[PDB]
Amino acid sequence: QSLEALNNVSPQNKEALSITLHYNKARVEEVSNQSEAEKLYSKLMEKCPGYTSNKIRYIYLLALKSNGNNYADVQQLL
Amino acid sequence: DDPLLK
Repeated sequence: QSLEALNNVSPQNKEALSITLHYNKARVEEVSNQSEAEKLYSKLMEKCPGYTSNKIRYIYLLALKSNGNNYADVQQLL
Repeated sequence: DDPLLK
């Protein structure tokens, strides 16, 4: 319902609220299915590379999948 | 520096 109502948001805050809602939906997916969570994580990272929680969660999921074989990514994020 | 991030 929040995503449906996002169409009525003022354009100034529309980008920020869309990013927030997509992050929340990606969290719900990560609870349900990690693949869609990672997809939305990539979508938001392309949309806003400056956000940290998205990158943290994406790298954390990658480390879970790669058994901590992305130490370079963690160092770069640090 | 991004007003969007702020």
